[PDB]
Amino acid sequence: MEAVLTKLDQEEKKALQNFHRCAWEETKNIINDFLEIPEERCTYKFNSYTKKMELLFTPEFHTAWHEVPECREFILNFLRLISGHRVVLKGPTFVFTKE
Amino acid sequence: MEAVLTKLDQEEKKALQNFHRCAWEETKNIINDFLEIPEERCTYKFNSYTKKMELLFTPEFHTAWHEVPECREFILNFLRLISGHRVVLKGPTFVFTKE
Amino acid sequence: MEAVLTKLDQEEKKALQNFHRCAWEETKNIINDFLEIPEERCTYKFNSYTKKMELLFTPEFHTAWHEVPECREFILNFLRLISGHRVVLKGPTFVFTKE
Amino acid sequence: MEAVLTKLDQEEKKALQNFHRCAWEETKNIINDFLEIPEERCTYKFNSYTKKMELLFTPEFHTAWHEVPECREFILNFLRLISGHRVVLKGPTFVFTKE
Repeated sequence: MEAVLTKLDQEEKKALQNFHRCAWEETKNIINDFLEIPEERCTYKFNSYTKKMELLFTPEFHTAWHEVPECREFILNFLRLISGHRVVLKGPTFVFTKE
Repeated sequence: MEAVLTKLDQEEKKALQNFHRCAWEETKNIINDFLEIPEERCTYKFNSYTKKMELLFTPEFHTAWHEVPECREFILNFLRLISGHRVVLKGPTFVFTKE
Repeated sequence: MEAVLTKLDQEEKKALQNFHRCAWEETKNIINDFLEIPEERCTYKFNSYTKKMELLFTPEFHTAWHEVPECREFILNFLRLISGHRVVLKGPTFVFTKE
Repeated sequence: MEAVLTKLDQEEKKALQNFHRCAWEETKNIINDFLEIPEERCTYKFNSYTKKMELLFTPEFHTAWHEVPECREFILNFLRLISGHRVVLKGPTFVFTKE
């Protein structure tokens, strides 16, 4: 009984630590890919309703970075800062639309 | 990053220019087909609810002319002007109903 | 005349890019140091007024990460998330106080 | 990370325990010195503004007893009780003024 609850506590600590570590690794990889080599990972899609084409950035990993509000908010805000364009996250894609 | 964003801006300029050029070519073809040789392009359908026949004009191209509000508005207005009938655009068809 | 202003614009783009790149590198190094090897970088100081021991984390670099509101906010929020304590940034130090 | 935080928790417990132990030892020594042998430790200073002289008690230790509100309050209250005079703590000195 108490062994199972102790294992729950230990595994919750371990899983939360691993989840935050994976989220940090994912945001690290996302921003590093955008800053260094985004050409092999990004495409361009023309939204005709807004009569403009947007940069579709599809990061390789999606497991944990969007589940953490802080990591996702930082990713969006820093992509907006470094790029200067309006960045909106939809599903697994970052949409860069020139402002 | 900056190289990819500059490529995005250049591609947006080029794609917007190409999209407007294609829209102009499409409206040119639509109105030229209506003015010169519409007989092989349009059919006649009797709407029994309004108990009147309407001319169904089916332009060959639909890629860009309807996505530009100005080109579509001009097409409708000029078809109304030159034909004199009530022109309503539904889907890919122009419905000419005698007024 | 215009050559100097063109140089100003080009150098402003370059310096903003370099500043944001340095800020990202600094936050990367800060969080990596905290997650992997903080023991040789952080100390412990007992605040007697609050009668509690706080972790004094002194990141190696301070050039750009704190000047960017987004990077600093993300650093503080993510340190609070991963550590679970209360993290306050004063000067060059992160103070971790147990909650 | 987690090792450093566990060390923080353990060292906070140890430092709080040591701080309270030192405060208790200091109040013990202060009150024992006042009760048993205060002549070698106390002086007399004539405040002419209040036209009276006060007993200046300068305890040997000052590290922790004044930082604990409970220990300081007890020291002041018990010195007032055992002495019967108005006891005011200023800096490192107890001022005994006859009431």
